[PDB]
Amino acid sequence: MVVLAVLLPVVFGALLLLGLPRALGVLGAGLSFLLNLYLFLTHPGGVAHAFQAPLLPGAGVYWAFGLDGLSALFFLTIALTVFLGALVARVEGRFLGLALLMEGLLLGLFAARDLLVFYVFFEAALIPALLMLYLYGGEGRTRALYTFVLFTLVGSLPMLAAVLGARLLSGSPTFLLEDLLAHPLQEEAAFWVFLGFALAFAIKTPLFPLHAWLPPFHQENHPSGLADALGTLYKVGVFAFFRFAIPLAPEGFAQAQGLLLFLAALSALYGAWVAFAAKDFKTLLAYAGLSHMGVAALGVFSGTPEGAMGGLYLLAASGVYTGGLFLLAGRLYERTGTLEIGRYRGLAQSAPGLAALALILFLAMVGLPGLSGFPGEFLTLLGAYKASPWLAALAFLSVIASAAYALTAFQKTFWEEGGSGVKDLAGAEWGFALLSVLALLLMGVFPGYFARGLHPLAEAFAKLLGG
Amino acid sequence: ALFYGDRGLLSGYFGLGGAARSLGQGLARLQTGYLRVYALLFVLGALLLLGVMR
Amino acid sequence: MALLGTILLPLLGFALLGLFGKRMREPLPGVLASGLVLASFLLGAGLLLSGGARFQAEWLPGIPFSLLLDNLSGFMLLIVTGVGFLIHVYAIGYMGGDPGYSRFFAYFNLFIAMMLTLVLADSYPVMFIGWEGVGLASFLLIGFWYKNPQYADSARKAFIVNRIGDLGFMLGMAILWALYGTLSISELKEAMEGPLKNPDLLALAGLLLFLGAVGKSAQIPLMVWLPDAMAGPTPVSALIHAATMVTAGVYLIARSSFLYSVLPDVSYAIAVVGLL
Amino acid sequence: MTLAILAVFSVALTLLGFVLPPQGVKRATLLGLALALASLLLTWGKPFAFGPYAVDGVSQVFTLLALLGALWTVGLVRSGRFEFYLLVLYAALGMHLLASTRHLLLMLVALEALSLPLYALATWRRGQGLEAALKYFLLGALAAAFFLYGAALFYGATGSLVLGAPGEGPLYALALGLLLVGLGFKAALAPFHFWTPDVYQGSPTPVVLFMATSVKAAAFAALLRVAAPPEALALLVALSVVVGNLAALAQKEAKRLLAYSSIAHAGYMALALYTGNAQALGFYLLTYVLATGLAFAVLSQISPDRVPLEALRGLYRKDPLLGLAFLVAMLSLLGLPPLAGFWGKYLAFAEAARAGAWGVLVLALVTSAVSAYYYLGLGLAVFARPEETPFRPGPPWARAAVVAAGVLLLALGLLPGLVLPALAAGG
Repeated sequence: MVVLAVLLPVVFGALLLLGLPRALGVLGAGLSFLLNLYLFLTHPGGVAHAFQAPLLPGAGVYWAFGLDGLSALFFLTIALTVFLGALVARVEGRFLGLALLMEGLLLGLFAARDLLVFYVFFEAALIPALLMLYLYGGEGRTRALYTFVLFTLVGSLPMLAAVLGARLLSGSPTFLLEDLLAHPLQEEAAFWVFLGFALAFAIKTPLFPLHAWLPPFHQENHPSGLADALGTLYKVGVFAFFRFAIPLAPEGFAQAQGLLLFLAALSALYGAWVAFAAKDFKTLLAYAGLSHMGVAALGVFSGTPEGAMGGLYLLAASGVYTGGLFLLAGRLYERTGTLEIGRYRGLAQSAPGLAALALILFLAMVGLPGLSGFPGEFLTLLGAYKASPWLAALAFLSVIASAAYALTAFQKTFWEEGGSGVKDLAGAEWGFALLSVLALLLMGVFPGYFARGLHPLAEAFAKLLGG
Repeated sequence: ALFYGDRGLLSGYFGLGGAARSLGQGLARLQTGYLRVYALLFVLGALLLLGVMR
Repeated sequence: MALLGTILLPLLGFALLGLFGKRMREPLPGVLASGLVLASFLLGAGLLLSGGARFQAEWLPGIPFSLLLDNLSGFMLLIVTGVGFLIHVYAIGYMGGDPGYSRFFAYFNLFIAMMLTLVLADSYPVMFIGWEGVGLASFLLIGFWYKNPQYADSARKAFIVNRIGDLGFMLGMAILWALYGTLSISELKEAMEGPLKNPDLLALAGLLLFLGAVGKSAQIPLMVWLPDAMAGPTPVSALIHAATMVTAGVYLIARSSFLYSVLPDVSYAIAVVGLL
Repeated sequence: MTLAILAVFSVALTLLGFVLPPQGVKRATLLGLALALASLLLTWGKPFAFGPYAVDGVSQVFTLLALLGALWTVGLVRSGRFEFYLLVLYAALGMHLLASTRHLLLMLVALEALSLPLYALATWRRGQGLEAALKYFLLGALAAAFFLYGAALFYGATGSLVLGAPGEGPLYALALGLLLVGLGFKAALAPFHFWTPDVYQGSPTPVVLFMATSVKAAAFAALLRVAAPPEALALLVALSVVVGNLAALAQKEAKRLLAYSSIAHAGYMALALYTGNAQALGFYLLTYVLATGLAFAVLSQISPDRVPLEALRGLYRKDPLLGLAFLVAMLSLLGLPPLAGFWGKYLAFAEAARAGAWGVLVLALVTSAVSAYYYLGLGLAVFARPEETPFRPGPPWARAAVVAAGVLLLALGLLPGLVLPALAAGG
């Protein structure tokens, strides 16, 4: 059941960390992928594989798991992304085990059906990221680590008082999301609880003032960027907002909605814009991820089941293709020796299919119709225009700068006059490219099939913002 | 300009961390090492507590 | 269901010439491209002679995948496919000893398929899909000879201007979703007849649609991207400037003729911009 | 009848050391402590009272913790003076008596009986050790005077010297405050914290292990008996945690930094005092005792006199198991999931939020996030390049002790629903 798929990446990452060899972690990530896909298929509903086990009888904490329509596809998304990061990595430092561990942790996080277990996994995911950051690369590693970690922790620790208030002040017997939603909070207490939720959920989104950790995190990881991909999969802020924060304390979100929509708009614009000014792949992708998270947050904050489903879908798919771009940058580093955008321009003629792969990925990033980004982007546009048309329009001065920075980077890396010549492709990179393009094309052409579980959750939690 | 502004924002975050550290070292400077100083600060804290109790 | 093959042929052909592509002799990619264009022209003319075509498939909730082949759609389809076959033959001729024959004619097939997706659409989102696909194929073909920087920044500017126009398109579409909730041109026209509502918002949506059309057909101010398409090979410049990528501007208005026919100020502004 | 075992062994070994080698006397002390711990286990669920002496779940749990800390700190000490074991035995019995009574005056007698031998155990004769011992003795006698006048004002506000009496208004409040002053000084709460950094820096590392585990355990056990007002509790927690973590930021030395961290941790534990659950606090203190004993056993394997921060670096390369256990201890003291230190922190915060203290809880959490700076500057430093530093990689004694401590920490972090069910009567 669910717990088996949740735990499989954890045990495989352990067997890569202590045990040998590196190669087994690739097929371990593949098995996680297959089981998560099997759970994604034949999925009856949220309860699909319900799991309830005693953890803290006296305190009221139980292991609560199950695949929603949200949990199912997020399982599949993370399994796939980490499987790519396992096969193509070329890090092979024996911290691919750390990567698989973080995968299993993210799976449990999404499978969390109770607030305290959700919180526990949210805080636990910090350790692998910090390690694969610290000991496997980076010179400003220690300071980037302190920045990212201290930001996450200062945001998170008050959210423990927020969840304690959400359970106690509502008279909820346990931390189960079912019970917590069955006991809603009143005005000027749900206010403080939603504020305590929104601090952590915005700093982990990230939004405009709180994104200052994202470039330092992305730069100083292992140059292959497996740690960077897994950190981009760690941007669950939108999922937490939609699932827990707003449904648990909508009264505060009612006042904060204008501010949140505005922040999301400015984040999207600022990220897509500064990404142009970015001179390196890590910073560029950091600001790109900031812009995408801004759009997703806008979609969720608009209410508007359209915008909400758009935000969630955009979140999953942006995690996917951003991790792919990270692994691609890491492989080009392993073969060349630099992450600079200006140098080594001749790539297009020397690289037969890396040009086409990076182009596919950047097009999926800039939100081109037919690829994964556009469905979520358009639903978010609709919902944001519904909620605040002005903020929707401001947020969507983003496609321009997106296409700008993406085409600029692609051209100056590949198209121009031939240099020395570059290695063509690795055998693992071949499967990486094929599967990445396959997933991107499927999620772009059939956003109907996927997110079918997302539509009921979106419309229900958007109508929750009504009377 | 927005890139430089983001850089400066990150620098201000650093400044806040350093303000916290400075406060911490002022509080560590509060401990000079003289027993008379420690005892005076002790009696001071105790009287503060007894007043707060009302 | 058969209507989908018209698009699928110069997509399977594009995929062959992109993936294997160079596993073929020099004439063979162009021959395949022109043959798929011809045996798509024929099979679409048969459908037009059969009275018309319709297709509806499951997609985004509330936004299905709707293709309508009528008189107006078939006129554009025959124009594009015929001129595309002619320029395909002319490109078989004009391209010789040049590496990337596969790339060139795969991009040609892609351009044809994207233009077909644009014109054959009962929904404004499918119209927008075709729009961005044609913009991408234009960028690719203008930057076909990548070893020259001059013929890359041209395509970059082209696509940037194009995405400006496409953002205006998206905003108009969000307006004509917030307003009605159909976004399928047929039911949107049938819902737009009678007591129009929020005339300011309707004129704004029509104005945004026209803003997109301006970027696409290289009108003022977004004109500047068209001349630099000279960077692209001459058959590419022919296909871009004559049969495709500009005609879509007029087609959007003609399909939205119900919308613009009730927007006198917007139609007058369109006339002024065309004159200038 | 564990106190009987303790007194018998202490009094017997007092004279036995004349005919027995100090090694034999150390073996005897170890056997006695283990036997008392075994009796505590076999009496689980057998509360036993004779006079003011009362053994309940609290007595059992906290004396278990103290016995564990004493066993660990005795294992390391190999000095050929059997008195260096007699004093540990005396302190153990004194802390048991402290945790097992409500009588204020017997509490004072137990406090003196446990504290006096520590003053003498703080004398490695290093010049700083005498300064530390002097500050400790003077501030301890002052706090004993304050606690005695509080017990007198308690006897004034009520006819008995036993806690739980109904209590008056301002005078009872005054008596409660005069008792809380001494109890917090003994628990290293600010603004009574000044002694702790100096004493931890001056005293030998195994002694500091013994202290930071058993002393804090027994102190919080006796604190749970007091009915501390919420405003006073709020003030203590705020000042303690803030000053602790902030001044720990500035610390260049591992022992002093850990002292300030222990001030912050006492501030944390003082939250469970809002409700006095003692199950939450028993669990918290189990976790904290294990982690701190681990860390200080490693610091003892490094250097007894003083260990700087850089000395910790390269500890993984030197001994991987030791580096990993030190990392685990730093995380458990940071209070991060899925560790038993986090579970103790969560239980204390749950007791606090149940008491309805919100701003105080928020400030505690902010200062705890501040603590992560130095908690990571210690745990992660293990992987740095080894600089010039004395390193003696311990005996299998200390290796297995440190490893078992870390294993117990992580196991009770993953499944606290094993022991936590029995921190009450013990079913």
